[PDB]
Amino acid sequence: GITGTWYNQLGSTFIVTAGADGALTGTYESAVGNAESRYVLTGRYDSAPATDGSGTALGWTVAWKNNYRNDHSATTWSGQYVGGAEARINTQWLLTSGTTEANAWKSTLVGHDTFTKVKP
Amino acid sequence: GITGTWYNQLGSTFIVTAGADGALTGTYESAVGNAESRYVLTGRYDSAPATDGSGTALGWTVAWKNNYRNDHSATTWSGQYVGGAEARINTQWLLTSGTTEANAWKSTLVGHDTFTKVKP
Amino acid sequence: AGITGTWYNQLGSTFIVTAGADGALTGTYESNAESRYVLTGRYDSAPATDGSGTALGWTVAWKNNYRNDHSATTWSGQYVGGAEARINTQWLLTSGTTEANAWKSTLVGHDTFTKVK
Amino acid sequence: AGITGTWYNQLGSTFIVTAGADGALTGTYESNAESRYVLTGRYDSAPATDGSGTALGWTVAWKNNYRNDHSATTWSGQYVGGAEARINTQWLLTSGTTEANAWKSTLVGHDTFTKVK
Ligand SMILES: O=C(CCCC[C@@H]1SC[C@@H]2NC(=O)N[C@@H]21)NNc1c(-c2ccc(S(=O)(=O)N3CCOCC3)cc2)cccc1-c1ccc(S(=O)(=O)N2CCOCC2)cc1
Ligand SMILES: O=C(CCCC[C@@H]1SC[C@@H]2NC(=O)N[C@@H]21)NNc1c(-c2ccc(S(=O)(=O)N3CCOCC3)cc2)cccc1-c1ccc(S(=O)(=O)N2CCOCC2)cc1
Ligand SMILES: [Ca+2]
Ligand SMILES: [Ca+2]
Repeated sequence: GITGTWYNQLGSTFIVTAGADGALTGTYESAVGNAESRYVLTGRYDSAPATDGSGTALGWTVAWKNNYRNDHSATTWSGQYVGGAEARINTQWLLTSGTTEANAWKSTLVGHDTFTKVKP
Repeated sequence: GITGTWYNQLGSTFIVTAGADGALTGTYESAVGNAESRYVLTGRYDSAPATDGSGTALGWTVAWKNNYRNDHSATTWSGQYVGGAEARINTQWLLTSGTTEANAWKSTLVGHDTFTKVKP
Repeated sequence: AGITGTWYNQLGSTFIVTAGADGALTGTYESNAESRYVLTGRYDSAPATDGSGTALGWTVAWKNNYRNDHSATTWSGQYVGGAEARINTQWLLTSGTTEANAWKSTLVGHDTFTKVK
Repeated sequence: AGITGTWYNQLGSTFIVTAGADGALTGTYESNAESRYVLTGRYDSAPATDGSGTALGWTVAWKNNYRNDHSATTWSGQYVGGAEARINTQWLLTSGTTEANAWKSTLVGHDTFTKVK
């Protein structure tokens, strides 16, 4: 149920393939751009989740460098997939920027994204 | 400077290859076990970091399933590599477990790991 | 301003707070008497006038006269005024643990509070 | 118990706190007078007696008589007693933002506090 296209509340889109081995691969597009806003993503998911109605744990990373831009940053999303008629991926994320040592204390933003199969 | 073996304060070891394209691949071993405690990891890093003395942003994911165990969970680490004589990868992480909807509010642990090239 | 009163999150919890002129937040958090806990925090009592939210934070230690969970939650966020006022937060819930278990001491999450249930 | 007093973190900040019998934390955070801010929080005033830490949290809004950063930090953690006493924390720093910038409103980090600099 994970493979395909997902949309969050900020207008971002990612397109992921969930491999039988637990790999996540695909692309993440930040809301504003087209090709210039598309970045590689890779991650992992639980390919044998519980059958007790629990979600499926997963995570992925995007480094914000592509052939157009480099924001010297990387975001990781950690969350779970919840299936059904209104499938969701509920996540929390950490965005770390490369900083000097003096600024390391303010290197990392935290937030939360909810992804759905249809645009908000 | 990222490729190789790193150790954190909990006794965990990971071994990563940083690809020229920005890929991170390797294995993460939780402290206690041998093969039963080794898990696939994948991630991304900034393959063209700033040259102003800033760290190199990166992130990776481990899903805690292998051929021996499955904890129905996944951890993402977000941080930066800092080079030099005492190289470090400074991270913050999110560990999400698959949960029922009723328990989703307590699905995600947060913490921090510092990795060095030598065992603590 | 706009913060004093009763707030409700998505989980069905009730946050009753007084925002003092001095930047203090005081009140109670109900997550029945058994479920009511003291809260105290701080807010920016002179926020920007450029349309930005009002930064704030508070803590609940999960001990009252009835129960003790040996844990505490802190919420960090901002108040956003207007017709559909909100307090948008992220929180950290730390449990007392042994040193061996300290790596898994802290949960993270997010709550949105509104003025209506 | 063991919490009242002065604490120092790895960044050179100074945390001066009184832990009240009722579970209250009050004091000041210096991150000079210009750099001193009010703090208030809560702690578990009847912690477990099994070797677990004592859960606590506090907030500083970064406004004082000299400066206002339109932001607030909450620390969530636990006190660990003994010869080498510590308060181990993780924190959230939320800045007031526009709604457009709210996705990047909140920094996360960690501080360790000790009784000696
Ligand atoms: O794409 C990014 C990073 C996006 C982080 C998104 C975070 S991950 C967690 C959260 N979830 C999301 O879906 N989005 C956010 N930055 N790009 C921006 C740039 C930019 C432009 C050029 C360059 S450069 O060519 O390398 N250049 C810079 C220095 O001068 C010369 C070299 C680098 C960066 C400029 C402005 C804004 C962005 C940006 C910021 C936020 C988002 S967004 O997706 O968060 N956003 C969508 C629109 O509504 C607001 C939120 C997207 C792009
Ligand atoms: O390996 C894991 C998950 C590790 C999460 C580590 C987190 S990531 C963030 C932080 N950084 C680290 O390096 N470590 C921690 N769990 N395994 C444990 C199990 C276990 C055993 C069997 C199975 S099963 O076969 O699937 N089985 C379960 C149900 O019954 C039938 C099926 C599943 C899980 C049991 C006990 C403990 C662990 C565990 C927990 C913590 C760590 S640790 O690395 O955090 N740790 C090292 C030792 O000192 C304490 C900390 C390692 C393993
Ligand atoms: Ca930026
Ligand atoms: Ca467990």
